[PDB]
Amino acid sequence: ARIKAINTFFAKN
Amino acid sequence: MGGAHKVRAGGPGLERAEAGVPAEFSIWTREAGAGGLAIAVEGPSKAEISFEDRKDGSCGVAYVVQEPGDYEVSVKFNEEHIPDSPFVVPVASPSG
Repeated sequence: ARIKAINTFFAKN
Repeated sequence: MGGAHKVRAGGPGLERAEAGVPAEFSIWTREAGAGGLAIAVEGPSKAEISFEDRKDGSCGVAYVVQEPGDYEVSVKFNEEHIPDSPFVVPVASPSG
């Protein structure tokens, strides 16, 4: 079945 | 809204991948500047997603799926698809 994996990061300036 | 339109992404992991093998691609946020990068992999098995904050100003992403199949890889900048996201990525069984 369908898995959706989300990961978040903050690309810095 | 629309910061994401200035963000670009490329590399072998947005083109083809092999099951169980890390797939790497790059994201260059020069123009849009800093912000929130959310990556999604959607497919028949769960991805493990890692980031690499490079000194070059680019961000690295590697992901691993274990089951061959057709995955969609999304790259959002501040919650909005960047151009050509979703990327459709075929993951094949490994060679060798």
